[PDB]
Order: sequence, then structure tokens, then C-alpha cells
Amino acid sequence: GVVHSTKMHRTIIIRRNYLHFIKKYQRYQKRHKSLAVHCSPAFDPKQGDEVVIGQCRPLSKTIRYNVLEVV
Amino acid sequence: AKKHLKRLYAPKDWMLSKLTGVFAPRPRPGPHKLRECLPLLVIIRNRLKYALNAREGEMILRQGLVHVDNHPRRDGKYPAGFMDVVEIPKTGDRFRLMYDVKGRFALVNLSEAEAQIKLMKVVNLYTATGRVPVAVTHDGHRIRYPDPHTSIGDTIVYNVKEKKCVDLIKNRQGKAVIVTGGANRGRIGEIVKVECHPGAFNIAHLKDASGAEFATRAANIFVIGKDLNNLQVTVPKQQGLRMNVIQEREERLIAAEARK
Amino acid sequence: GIVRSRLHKRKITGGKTKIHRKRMKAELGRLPANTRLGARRVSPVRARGGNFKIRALRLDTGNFAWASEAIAHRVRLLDVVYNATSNELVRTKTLVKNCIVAVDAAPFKRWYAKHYGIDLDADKDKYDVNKASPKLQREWTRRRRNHRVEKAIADQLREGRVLARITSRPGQSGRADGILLEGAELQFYLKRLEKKK
Amino acid sequence: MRNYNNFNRVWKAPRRPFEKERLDREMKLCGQYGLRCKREIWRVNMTLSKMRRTARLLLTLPENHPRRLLEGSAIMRRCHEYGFLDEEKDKLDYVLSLTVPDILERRLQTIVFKAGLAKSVHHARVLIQQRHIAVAKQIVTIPSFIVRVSSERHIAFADASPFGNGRTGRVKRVRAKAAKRHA
RNA sequence: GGAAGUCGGCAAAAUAGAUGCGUAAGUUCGCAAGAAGCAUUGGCUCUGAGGGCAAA
RNA sequence: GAUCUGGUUGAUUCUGCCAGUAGUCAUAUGCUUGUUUCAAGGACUUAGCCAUGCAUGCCUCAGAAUCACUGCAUGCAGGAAUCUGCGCAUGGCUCAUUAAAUCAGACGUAAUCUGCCGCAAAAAUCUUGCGGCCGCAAAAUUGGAUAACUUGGCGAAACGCCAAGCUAAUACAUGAACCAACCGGGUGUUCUCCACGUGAGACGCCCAGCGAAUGAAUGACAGUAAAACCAAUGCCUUGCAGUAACACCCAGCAGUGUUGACUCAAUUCAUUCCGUGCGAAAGCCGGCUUGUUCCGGCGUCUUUUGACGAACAACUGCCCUAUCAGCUGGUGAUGGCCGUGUAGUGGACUGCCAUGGCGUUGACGGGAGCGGGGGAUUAGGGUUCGAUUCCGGAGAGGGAGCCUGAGAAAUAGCUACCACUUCUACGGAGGGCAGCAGGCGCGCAAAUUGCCCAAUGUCAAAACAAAACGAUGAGGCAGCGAAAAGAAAUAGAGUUGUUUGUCAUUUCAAUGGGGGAUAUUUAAACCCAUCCAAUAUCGAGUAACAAUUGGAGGACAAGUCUGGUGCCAGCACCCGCGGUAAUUCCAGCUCCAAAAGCGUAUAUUAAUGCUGUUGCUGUUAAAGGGUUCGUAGUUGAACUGUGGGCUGUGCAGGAGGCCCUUGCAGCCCGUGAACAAAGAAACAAGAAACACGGGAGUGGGUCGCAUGUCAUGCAUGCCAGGGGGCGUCCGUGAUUUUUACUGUGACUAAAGAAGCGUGACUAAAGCAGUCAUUUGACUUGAAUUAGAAAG
RNA sequence: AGUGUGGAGAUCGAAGAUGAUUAGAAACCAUUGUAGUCCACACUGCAAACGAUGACACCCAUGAAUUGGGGAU
Ligand SMILES: [K+]
Ligand SMILES: [K+]
Ligand SMILES: [K+]
Ligand SMILES: [K+]
Ligand SMILES: [K+]
Ligand SMILES: [K+]
Ligand SMILES: [K+]
Ligand SMILES: [K+]
Ligand SMILES: [K+]
Ligand SMILES: [K+]
Ligand SMILES: [K+]
Ligand SMILES: [K+]
Ligand SMILES: [Mg+2]
Ligand SMILES: [Mg+2]
Ligand SMILES: [Mg+2]
Ligand SMILES: [Mg+2]
Ligand SMILES: [Mg+2]
Ligand SMILES: [Mg+2]
Ligand SMILES: [Mg+2]
Ligand SMILES: [Mg+2]
Ligand SMILES: [Mg+2]
Ligand SMILES: [Mg+2]
Ligand SMILES: [Mg+2]
Ligand SMILES: [Mg+2]
Ligand SMILES: [Mg+2]
Ligand SMILES: [Mg+2]
Ligand SMILES: [Mg+2]
Ligand SMILES: [Mg+2]
Ligand SMILES: [Mg+2]
Ligand SMILES: [Mg+2]
Ligand SMILES: [Mg+2]
Ligand SMILES: [Mg+2]
Ligand SMILES: [Mg+2]
Ligand SMILES: [Mg+2]
Ligand SMILES: [Mg+2]
Ligand SMILES: [Mg+2]
Ligand SMILES: [Mg+2]
Ligand SMILES: [Mg+2]
Ligand SMILES: [Mg+2]
Ligand SMILES: [Mg+2]
Ligand SMILES: [Mg+2]
Ligand SMILES: [Mg+2]
Ligand SMILES: [Mg+2]
Ligand SMILES: [Mg+2]
Ligand SMILES: [Mg+2]
Ligand SMILES: [Mg+2]
Ligand SMILES: [Mg+2]
Ligand SMILES: [Mg+2]
Ligand SMILES: [Mg+2]
Ligand SMILES: [Mg+2]
Ligand SMILES: [Mg+2]
Ligand SMILES: [Mg+2]
Ligand SMILES: [Mg+2]
Ligand SMILES: [Mg+2]
Ligand SMILES: [Mg+2]
Ligand SMILES: [Mg+2]
Ligand SMILES: [Mg+2]
Ligand SMILES: [Mg+2]
Ligand SMILES: [Mg+2]
Ligand SMILES: [Mg+2]
Ligand SMILES: [Mg+2]
Ligand SMILES: [Mg+2]
Ligand SMILES: [Mg+2]
Ligand SMILES: [Mg+2]
Ligand SMILES: [Mg+2]
Ligand SMILES: [Mg+2]
Ligand SMILES: [Mg+2]
Ligand SMILES: [Mg+2]
Ligand SMILES: [Mg+2]
Ligand code: NA
Ligand code: NA
Ligand code: NA
Ligand code: NA
Repeated sequence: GVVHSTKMHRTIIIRRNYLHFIKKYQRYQKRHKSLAVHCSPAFDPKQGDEVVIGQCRPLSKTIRYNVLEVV
Repeated sequence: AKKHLKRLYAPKDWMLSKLTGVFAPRPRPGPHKLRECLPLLVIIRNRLKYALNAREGEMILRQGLVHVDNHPRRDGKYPAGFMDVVEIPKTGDRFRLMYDVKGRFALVNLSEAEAQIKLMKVVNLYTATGRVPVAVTHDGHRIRYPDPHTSIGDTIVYNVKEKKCVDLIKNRQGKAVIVTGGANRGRIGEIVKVECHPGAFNIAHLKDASGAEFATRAANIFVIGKDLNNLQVTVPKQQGLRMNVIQEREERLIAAEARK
Repeated sequence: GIVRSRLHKRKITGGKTKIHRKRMKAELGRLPANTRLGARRVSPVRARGGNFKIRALRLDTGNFAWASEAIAHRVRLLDVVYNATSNELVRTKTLVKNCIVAVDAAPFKRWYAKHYGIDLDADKDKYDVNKASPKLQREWTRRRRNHRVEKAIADQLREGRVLARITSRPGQSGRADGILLEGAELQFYLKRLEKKK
Repeated sequence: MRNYNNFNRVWKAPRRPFEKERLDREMKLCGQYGLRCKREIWRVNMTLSKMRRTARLLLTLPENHPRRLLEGSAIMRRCHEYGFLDEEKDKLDYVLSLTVPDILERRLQTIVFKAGLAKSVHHARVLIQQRHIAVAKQIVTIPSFIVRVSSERHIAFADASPFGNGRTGRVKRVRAKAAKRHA
């Protein structure tokens, strides 16, 4: 995903942009999802960066993924 | 917990008619998974035809006349499954529960000194208290002292009567396997290669005797011999060779006309 | 009763979740132990599966471990001195995990004398290092060669009270086990305690 | 409740209720083959509609397609067995040319009249419904019985029928009882 | 009991400080507004927060 | 079957709707109805209210009988009752709630709990009996209570109750030494020895089982070659080749757990466990050969992990609405820290911090809805339905709370309140049909207070049988049932007269409906099927055993018919008809259409290219915004380029040569560099350079003799090196490459939909059956498919 | 066109007035006349605001003209 916000302490918001197909019109539409991801202090990513995230146990109300690699 | 099993919800391989009853016998917990097993009552009533209904099946089973892996089992809901040896001493019946090419359960007749041998795929290896290595098999058996070369995915050929391991066949390329799950269940082939995807399902690419290449997940393969020529267990009539559907239909039609 | 589900919580959008089922026993919570310092009193709690938790209401002693010495002793809890959640827990002498306590230093002092032949209580029932076999004296020298004790713990042993951190959960197991504070962690908490006398 | 016995329809009404050409054609078919209602023609119409639909689907596919090979062989075998198409016509395109009279000629009511066991199609139907005709020694009482080519030579009077090897019929039996009682 | 008194609620009763929440029609958009309403308040023993100055 | 027709004008050509037309397991309703097969059936409205009855119990050779119970016999065998153990958290019903919920496919739990079932594990424990803590001895001959029952009974009653007196259990409690092992830790101011203390060996003492808690150490290595110095310690003999380790009783009694990854499995050390754990149930029954070790079948405590499950999490997806634009954050909103709680993760919760989190890619609010599998309709694309059989979820009048239990926030369990209710002797006591049947209401709208456990299953202490038959309205079978679906009667052949055909005659045969049975079916019946003699079995002529429902101007098949009525009555979906010659109303006749069915109403699909992605229209028919700027959004120019040579072959084409069709073989497959071995160039991270026997079924391909012999050393080598190539694991190394699409493959319950085979008499079906007719073949068959998207 | 505040107010002229016409005529015609019409500033954003024809881009046959800029004689 792409880093969308880094305003939280050790938590970042990423975006997953994708195209959804509509069968009737034989055409796509742009959709996106937002995921709260824990970010270890060993990475320091920025807005617009691309990150790889791995699924972990629930770490908060919304967090289910941990940052693994910053590209 | 769930105690019933609707006949529509029952596995299709049990071949129970949708019109004859609402329910099917729910397998109890035990050696094999509920979706991957054949109940003893189904074996004694629907397959062997020794019992006309469940009440006669109860008559046979409660007396301990049916042995599974050299042990009388009195429950019609006992979940018999793959590679199990079922013996009825009174009628002199001995067969192994295997899969044919079409994925259905098959009763492959066995001779003596063959019903004493059963293959078990190692699914887990752990350490028990006292630093005792324990191997867990596909049929729920726990082995207190397996061979030091034993690995997960390997198969242990195991003497049921004497309750001891006698040989081990490693899970490597070039070994003969039988598929126990998926669309390729019942096919017999040789391991060409195994693709490893850590954190996901490993994929085994196999090749049968005729040269057909197929694949499945590594959990569905079951090593049964060093290679296709020397198997360590008797296999069903069709020898795990999938046969073209058009050719099969033509051969059946010709055979039917030859009969009449 | 008390529940642990997310149904009553607001969605991230701020909308209200419309609940369409009754509360389940599988999501229940229990009232806190609020274990205090005092003579031992526990209450068993039958948990899911038939297992028992021990809800400690009062505790007075526990197994406290000297990590650098790889030893532990059953010692009496003397006071609660610091709690990172609030100082009200200190005021009420509540025993929870990670809180800082002061425990009797006598068993640790006595073990040091027996194991190393060094009596920390110099300059003023009690083990005497003089009554030792010559073999034990040689083992004392062997142990003493590769050994250096820190002055902070050594001073605390001399005064008879040594600070420790609770490592168990009294509300779940009914125990007040802990580990003696050492090194930087002790210096951190000593500064916290030094604040405001 | 909890009954899983399947059932389905075998006929469909025509789209336009009143067409002079269609009504006259169906009236001709009813008289020619001794049918009871238009539903018997419409049943044949739906059958042919199904066969032509799968034939069109198969012919869309390329020749070497396994589904076309297996399904195409099966339907041609079905047509040859039931006499819908001649043995010479061995192409899938000839299924498309099947007509309603082709199916109607294979009815046991039609075959019995054509074989010569009945004076007319109406005589044939009542003979079938009155347990007088057997196909391979099995009594058949359904006029819409589609006769296989291999079964054509085995059509004859039933052994249990008075016209075959059976006992006397109602008229003679009742008169025999009356003669005994009157005497 | 509660305006039945009386021309008439005259007279009297009633409301009451501070703090938090909350507040309708209408409106020249400023108000209406302390609209209306709800809640808290003592004593004691503690805890936290809000500063100055000087010193390498 | 990719289809249209009537109505705008005097006529025409359009736009456009209205009306016609067909289907619907789609409901109701009206008329009609002989036979048979297969089936929906109080969901819609009132998750409205309910009289009565039933719906969940379980005993074997194998827990407990002194019924003052029965049979026999002088103890034997049944055995009411009642303790004990298991179940009642499943089934059945319903669809009210419900949109980051539920659900579907696909994944996780290393974040957990898990009775019954499968395979396994088990060496802790100072007990008992005779004599005086001590001695002798060893098949452990353990202890208190409470039911049923007896007595007295209370109470109008209550699936309501006291008190006393007996006696059991596999109920409850207690408790087993020696036999009987291996291993380790701490010590004695104890002995026997060596040297003048990393000394050795004994004995003595305290601990050393499974599981649990805290702390400490393990849970590997895999990025370099040689020399000396000292201290101790191994060998060699009196200085380092050889040398797994280890101060004997064990000279190999783990130097080696697992994953993709673990603080996990497991082991060692220290301390702890106070009931909130741990019997060989101090248990039961058999067999013989009758056994201080006879041999089996059961039952049970604890530990462990497969299985059946439970609970949590969420990758993508799901109607209408902006006359709903902001939502969330006192009092949790988003995240962080230490805690608490949970079976476990978590703002799930306390305290303290930081301002975050969501929204025009439609948040928030509102409206309609349980979600799927699937149904209807059908060129294709679509539209629409899904209360309802199977799967998942939720509920038991409304709410909440809770005990028991492995599992319930259970409701034919409990507690309370609210709303309804029943009995009463007025003190009190009760009730929950959205289980089956059935009532009352509600409505357009939906059956019997039936029979049975024979089948299908569930529970259980339980095979069947024998004085001896478990329960089951789950389920099955019948009754009612024109929802719907399949098959099919109501007549067939003549003869005479009136090319034919109709009519008037007159004959012949056949057959069911129905009536019955030596019987068959069925748990018993009932339906089907079989038969009307097998010596011996009833029956069609107006075959009265009598077919209906809508129509006859047009759309739309069928009358210039006859009377009646006279803009009245009425018909008429639309156009219209009827005002004295009605093709239309009311009737007769005749005819048309479908037919055991046929009208009507409403909804929905096609008709409809009148919702248009495929595929609409916008000058004048409805419809380009008055103009321009402009953000989201949609869309967006070209280029890095597709190779030669040779041979054969083909009207290739414009003598020989050049270029092309196809196929075969070569290419460092541009140029350069070497004689494609090495190096150079192109490459290659699905590579390259390193380095690990704990890497490779013993270190992958390429019968006596040497170690040694206090060893089950009962072992090891019996080609070695050098150089090349291949597996396994780790490390180092880059001014490093994905996604859509497309081709294959994997994973993916049935029912349903396609589809193969199969004369259930055909068919709707079903997954069966077929053939010799035999003491059984076919090693019978039950093919294969498609199924949104996402992964 | 209309509104607000200041200007301006010749002409024309909603409202209104008068005179005709007419069965009636508080219409058309005639003589007048307020607000307006004009300007500054600020509002309003209702036109047959029309080509009743959205914007950008491509292709497209013929004759005579026309406006602006270039090239040639
Ligand atoms: K205003
Ligand atoms: K009990
Ligand atoms: K029901
Ligand atoms: K034990
Ligand atoms: K936490
Ligand atoms: K908090
Ligand atoms: K009912
Ligand atoms: K009529
Ligand atoms: K008339
Ligand atoms: K008429
Ligand atoms: K834009
Ligand atoms: K215009
Ligand atoms: Mg008052
Ligand atoms: Mg007054
Ligand atoms: Mg008054
Ligand atoms: Mg008065
Ligand atoms: Mg007055
Ligand atoms: Mg006053
Ligand atoms: Mg307001
Ligand atoms: Mg017009
Ligand atoms: Mg007209
Ligand atoms: Mg005219
Ligand atoms: Mg009949
Ligand atoms: Mg009948
Ligand atoms: Mg209802
Ligand atoms: Mg229902
Ligand atoms: Mg007994
Ligand atoms: Mg249920
Ligand atoms: Mg699923
Ligand atoms: Mg012992
Ligand atoms: Mg009394
Ligand atoms: Mg017990
Ligand atoms: Mg342990
Ligand atoms: Mg390891
Ligand atoms: Mg969830
Ligand atoms: Mg939060
Ligand atoms: Mg609803
Ligand atoms: Mg549904
Ligand atoms: Mg409803
Ligand atoms: Mg359900
Ligand atoms: Mg419930
Ligand atoms: Mg109700
Ligand atoms: Mg229940
Ligand atoms: Mg409840
Ligand atoms: Mg009930
Ligand atoms: Mg209640
Ligand atoms: Mg039922
Ligand atoms: Mg009905
Ligand atoms: Mg019995
Ligand atoms: Mg009936
Ligand atoms: Mg009739
Ligand atoms: Mg009959
Ligand atoms: Mg029946
Ligand atoms: Mg006509
Ligand atoms: Mg109509
Ligand atoms: Mg008409
Ligand atoms: Mg359309
Ligand atoms: Mg169309
Ligand atoms: Mg249109
Ligand atoms: Mg227009
Ligand atoms: Mg481009
Ligand atoms: Mg070159
Ligand atoms: Mg199916
Ligand atoms: Mg079908
Ligand atoms: Mg002024
Ligand atoms: Mg003028
Ligand atoms: Mg306008
Ligand atoms: Mg316009
Ligand atoms: Mg110009
Ligand atoms: Na995994
Ligand atoms: Na007959
Ligand atoms: Na464990
Ligand atoms: Na039963």
C-alpha cells in the first residue's frame, strides 16, 4: 500500500488503490481501502511512500497489520 | 454441539439417496476427519450389504464382529477413513479403504500379511515430556519413538497387529504418491517437483504412468512407494490412472453391446 | 453482565452500531480483584472450560527472584512504593503486575553469606561464614573470583528492604511473585521515588 | 416439507393464440396422427426446441472441442436409436433439420398403424390403451411411447390380450355367463 | 384543598449564588437567552497541574 | 422463434404513450371436474392471543435392592421405586431485529477454550494388621452420611412442603511402606587417601514425579591463516602425535525438537502451589485349567494431542435516498504507555499522555430488507424474486440478569420488572404453541386435536433374543389439498340404404371407471400393481358411465342467422356498440378457441432499442445549461521494435541475379573481442562470491585385514587425491519492478442447473440395475461440466 | 425591466388624467403625464439570454464572393 498519513505515534494510515469491475457496463471504477498499520520505529516512512505490511494479531481497535518493509 | 447430519449435507461419496431419509449418520470424532471418512454403518449396510437397515447394522457392530486396524469397533458412527484395514473374521473379509481414480471410497481386498500393514502419513512432529519425540499421523496415531530420519510429510508403514513401525518412505521427488484430496484425489503419480511457498500452500507437480502431468497442494499427496514400479501397498483396480472421459464412454458402450 | 464485545463501541466513521442480538456468556468480563496488601485471602473463579482462576483479594508474601544471581526466595511484602498507572493505587497499597514493592531483604542477605561467604551486615538465626568446611571455603573462593555485586542492591540489603517489581498477575493467579530491581531500572525508579521526598 | 423429488414441465403454449395458418397446421397434425389435444403437439415442439438449442450450441464450438465430440456423438446416437434421423445422416447439422412429423412418426400409436396391427391411428390408440399391444413382450399402454428402431420388430399383440394368446374378452365372457345362467 | 377569593393573583407565597450540560418559535442575524430544563455544591485527609531566582 | 398488432388525420408520414399478446413451484378468486403418478400447503396481515393432549429421556453378562414386590426353590431369576452416571446448548419452529452487522468465496488464531470419540503417557505419596514412638508382619478385610422405605405429618391447592427413625453405591471422604529403576542440585565446621590444594573417593543430611507460577540458562554454527608465554589439565616417555565427550561400576544411556517465523515444544537450576489439580475408583462382570503373578471384557482420576466443535479477527463484494454534508472526541472518539479483565487478542476497561480517525470513490442520518445456495423470464446483454426444505445468523410475549455445565446469557431452566392471563377455602399458588395437532382473532389468503417408531437419524447405562418390545408430533405413513408438475378415458372396426362425405339402419369385438379376491402391498391400513379361473371367479348402447370454460365488428380464431330490447337495460382491457333493420347488449341456433380444465384480479418477466454497457433521444415531437473560468472525475500525441545465413519448396513477383510462401538446419542471434575450451562481449538476484555433516536415507553424481577389543567396537574403512557439476541451509553483494489483461493449473457441500449411461410400460422421475438364472458374474454402475467477484 | 443611495430629467413614457371610437372600451387612436428612460456606486441573475442546434478533435465534392495577415508578378 501507499502511506496516506503519519500523524499518529507509531501508527500510520495506508491506502490500497484498486479498480473494481462492473459486469453490466463491462467497465471499471476506481475504489480504495484504508488500513491502520503499526509502524516500528525502525522504518520512518513518509506520506506517499510504498510499504509492505504483514497481518498480525489485533493490536488496537483498528490495527491488524505491521509494517515490514519500506520501499 | 452438532449431533445430527442432514443427508443433503452428508458427503456425496457416501452414496446415500436423497429420498430415502432426512438424516445421515453423523461421524463421531476420532481417527479421521468427518468430511474425509466413511462411517462403519455406511460400510456395513450400504457397501457390504450385510445389513439391510441400520437395526441389523447395529446387530453386527455391537457384537464386535467388525475390526478396524485389528480392533473391534462397536460404533456405527466410527469414522473409518483412508488406508484403514477393515476385517470381518466371521465372513473372512479383509479390505483396505482407499480412493479410486474418480475419488470415491473403494474396498480393496487384502490377503493375510497384507492386512497387518498400514501406511501413515506424518502430519506433525513434537517433543513430549521426558524429551520423547512423538510423530502424529494422518489417522490420529501418535508414535512414541519414530525413526530419527522421519520428517513431516513422510509416510510410515506400520504393523497394526504388532503395533510397531517397520519402514519409512521419505517424501522426495521421484517417489510414488496417491492424491488424497482435491479434484485429483485417487490419482497415482510420481513426484516431479514440489514448489515451496513459505507461509502458504506448497504445490506438488506429479506425473502418472501414462505421462499425464497434474498438480495439487502438498497436503493432498500421500507417499506410497519408492517409485511407480514398486508400491508398498495394494492399490485399486484402475491403478490411479485417470482415463479420458470420451474414451471411457466409448469403451463402456462397446462393452455393453458385447454383453448383449 | 459485563461484556468485552465491540458492539457498544462507535464505528470509525462515528456511526452507531445497531445491536441485533443479546449478550453472550462467551464475551463476559469480571469485576477486578483489586488485590491489597494484607493477610492471604483468595477467591476461586470457575472460568470457561471448568478451569479455575485464583482471584487474590489480599497478599502478604511471594516468590521474589534475584535475576543476576539466578535465585529466588519466599519473602514478606513490606510496602508498595510506586505504581505507573496512578499514585492512588500506591495510596491504597494495591498489588498489580509491574508495580514497585519493597520486600524483606533478610533471606537474600542470608543466602549471599551462605553461597559466597560474604556477610553484607558487617559493622552491625544468622549464618556465620566462620563455620565452614575447607572445601566450602575453596568453593567460596571459586564463586567469588568471577563475581561483582552492585552497591545499590548491596546497600538495600544492608538496610533490610530491597525494591522489586511484581512479575505475576495477582488477579489471575493469586500470587505476588516478583524480581528485584537492578541496574538502570533501579536507578530509574529510585529517581521517581526521590521526587518529592 | 423436506421432499426433494424433482419435477418439470414438458410443453409450452404458443405465443400468438389465434393464427389461422398455425391452427390449421396443428388441426391437420391432430387428425393425421389421432391426437387428443394441442398439448401433444406442443410437447413435441418443446422437445425439438431443446434438441435444436444444444445442437446450435455445439455447432458454435470448434470441431475438436471435447464437449462437442462427446455431446455431439450422444445426440446423434439418440436420434439414430429412436429413428429421428436416418442412419445415413451422420452429421450434427442434420439434427437442426428435425421436424415435428419426424418425432410424431415414432409414436407407438403411429407405428402400430404403420405396421398393420390397426386399421387407423384411432384404432391404434385405443388398442394401446386397452392393453392389446406389447413391445418386446412388455405391455405398453401409452400412445406417446417413442419406439426405438431395435424395438420395432418386436411389436405384436400381447400374450395376455384376447387378440393374442390370452383368454376371451368382455363381450364373449359375459355372453358365456349369460348363456349358462339362462340355460 | 390550591385563585373556588377578587373588577383584577391586590397582597403574600414562589424563583435565587456559583459551576457543568442543555435550550423553542420568531428575527432587522445583533438577538430572543439566565429561554425552557437537568445535574453538582459540606467537612476532612491527600494527589496532580499552573512559577520565580541563582549556579558551568 | 433475435416476431409484433389496435387507438391521434379528410387522407399521409412521424414521435409517443395507452390497450392487446405469452410465461410465472405466484397468490387469491369464480365456474367445472371421470382415472392415475408426483407434490406446495397460517410466510405475506398480528415475532397477535391461546383451551386441551402430546412433543427428552436412557440398564447391559458388566454402579447401588431385604419393595414388608413376583416366580421357583431349603438360595436362583425377574424386578416397582430411588440414589449414581450421561443427555436435554441437538433436533423442531420462526424471520422480528439487522448494512465496516449478517452472509458468500477466500484466509487467519503463533490470540484462545474444547465433555463425548481416536492414538498415547503414568516409578511423587509412610498405608494396613498384631504386641509394647518402638518391634514383628504384608494379596491393604478403610470411614461417615443420605435416598427409596418406615413413623408422625402440614397445607384448599401448589412439577408445594416439614421432623424423626433405617440402609447402599462407580455418590462423598480418606488412603496405600517394601517390592521399584535411571538422573541432578545444595551441603557435613564427618571419615579414608594424594600434593604441600580448579585434589580424589566414600558415608551422613535436605531436596529432586505429572501439571502450574516467577526468575535464570539452553532451544545451535554457517565473513581469515599460522606461531609462541604462563597456570591448570589430557596423552607420550621417564614433548605434542592422537584425541567425541566424561575422574569407575553406562570406556556412544541424545553434542542434533519444530515452524516460513516463535518469548513456542522440551530440558536443566532456584523458589513456590495450602484447594482452586492428579486412586491402582479400596469399582464391575466373565472364562476356564479355579490360579497370595491365571487370562480376558468393561468402568474411572490426572497428563498429553489428533478429531467433532466453540469464540474472535476480516481480503473483496451486496437495494433506494443529498428536500440527509459533514461524522466522531464531557462520559473513548484515533493512536501511544503501564496495568485490569477475558479462555484469549483488543479502548474490551481504569489511570496518564498525544490530536487524531472517517467523508462527494457519498461518510453520518433515513427508508425498504435476515444473508447465501438458488427460482421466474430468456438471442445476447439483462430484469426480477428468494419468509420457506440445505448452509450461516438471530429469537422464544417484551427487556434485563443468572446458576449449572465441556459448551447456554438456555427459556417445554431459574430470578426480577412490564404487559396480558389461570386456580383459590382469600391465606396463597400458577402460565409463555415463532414444536405437533388444534382453537380465537386477523385477513384476498393456507389442512387432522389421525396412525406408527417399520424406514431415516438423535440421545443413552443401550446389539438381537430369552418372564424380558427404551424414548422420539425429529421423522415416516395416511386424511384434507384442481398451488404447481407428469401420464392419460369419455369410444373402435364394419354392413345396407340415403368418387365420395353426411344421414338413417343394422352388426361385431374391445376396454377401463366401478364391483370383488387365493391374494399382493403396508408397522397396520390405504393407494398403486395382478386377476375375473388355475377344476372352480361380476359387469357399457341414448356405452344417460350424458365435458367444461370463455367467445364469434376490429386487434383475434369463429354468423349480411333468428327473435327480444330501443343511448334504456347492458356490453366494452383499447377502438367502440346500443337513440325501431344491434355483425357487439338479453336469448335460441350454429360456429370458434383451449380442454379436465377454463375465466377474472393483482404483482412480476418478455413484449420495450419506452432506461439504451451491448443499444435510445435532445433544430422544429419531451429534452444543450445565457457566457466563461474551474477542482474532483473521466480521457489523453509519436518514439527505444522485432534479426540474419543455408537448403528445399510454392502461378510469389518485377537469362542470371534480387525479394517473398512454408518447412528444416545453423547462428556471440548488431558491431566488435577470441580460437566461444579459458577470457572478452551479452547476459543472468528463478544469479554471483563466501561459509556450514546437526547439508545428501552414513558426506549426491564425477571376505580377510587395518584401526580396537574393560565396549551387543556384534562398530568403522575396505580407492585416494585434484578439478568440474547438482541438491540443503546461512551470510555478503544492486545508483535491482510490479499491476491490469491473456493462456494453463491449484483450491472450491449437496439440492438446483447443464450433461453421460440406464425401455422404472412411456413421461414428470430415480440412481439405479443387468445377465447367467444361480449357492453367484458384471472384480457392476453412480461419467463429466458450468456456476458473480475476490483470493 | 425591477431595487437601494446620490445626481440628472430634454425626449419618450408603465400607473394615472382628459378627449374620441363603441352595445360596453378604465383597450387599440388623439392630447397629456408619474415612476422610469440617462449617469455614478451597490443589488437582482427571471429573456424566443435562439442557430430553439454543448465543448474538443478527424474526414469530406463544386461555383461566385467577402474581412484580416502574409507570399509571388
Ligand atoms: K435573515
Ligand atoms: K443424577
Ligand atoms: K410449521
Ligand atoms: K503415578
Ligand atoms: K494493553
Ligand atoms: K484508558
Ligand atoms: K402450530
Ligand atoms: K358475451
Ligand atoms: K337483431
Ligand atoms: K350473442
Ligand atoms: K478537473
Ligand atoms: K432567434
Ligand atoms: Mg397547585
Ligand atoms: Mg381568580
Ligand atoms: Mg373566580
Ligand atoms: Mg365569586
Ligand atoms: Mg368579572
Ligand atoms: Mg405583587
Ligand atoms: Mg432556532
Ligand atoms: Mg396530432
Ligand atoms: Mg377519425
Ligand atoms: Mg372531412
Ligand atoms: Mg383404477
Ligand atoms: Mg382407483
Ligand atoms: Mg404470522
Ligand atoms: Mg411454515
Ligand atoms: Mg447391581
Ligand atoms: Mg438448532
Ligand atoms: Mg465459507
Ligand atoms: Mg511410591
Ligand atoms: Mg389438614
Ligand atoms: Mg466419584
Ligand atoms: Mg513441567
Ligand atoms: Mg533448534
Ligand atoms: Mg466477526
Ligand atoms: Mg480507539
Ligand atoms: Mg423484517
Ligand atoms: Mg430465504
Ligand atoms: Mg415478513
Ligand atoms: Mg435454518
Ligand atoms: Mg437461543
Ligand atoms: Mg406469540
Ligand atoms: Mg433450546
Ligand atoms: Mg433467555
Ligand atoms: Mg413451548
Ligand atoms: Mg418470561
Ligand atoms: Mg414435522
Ligand atoms: Mg390456497
Ligand atoms: Mg434389548
Ligand atoms: Mg388426498
Ligand atoms: Mg363422461
Ligand atoms: Mg378396476
Ligand atoms: Mg402409500
Ligand atoms: Mg377473424
Ligand atoms: Mg386483459
Ligand atoms: Mg368482441
Ligand atoms: Mg427494455
Ligand atoms: Mg428486446
Ligand atoms: Mg424513445
Ligand atoms: Mg421541444
Ligand atoms: Mg499513447
Ligand atoms: Mg556478431
Ligand atoms: Mg443434481
Ligand atoms: Mg434437469
Ligand atoms: Mg436624501
Ligand atoms: Mg407626450
Ligand atoms: Mg430561463
Ligand atoms: Mg435553450
Ligand atoms: Mg477581420
Ligand atoms: Na500456518
Ligand atoms: Na388383461
Ligand atoms: Na503443557
Ligand atoms: Na426409530
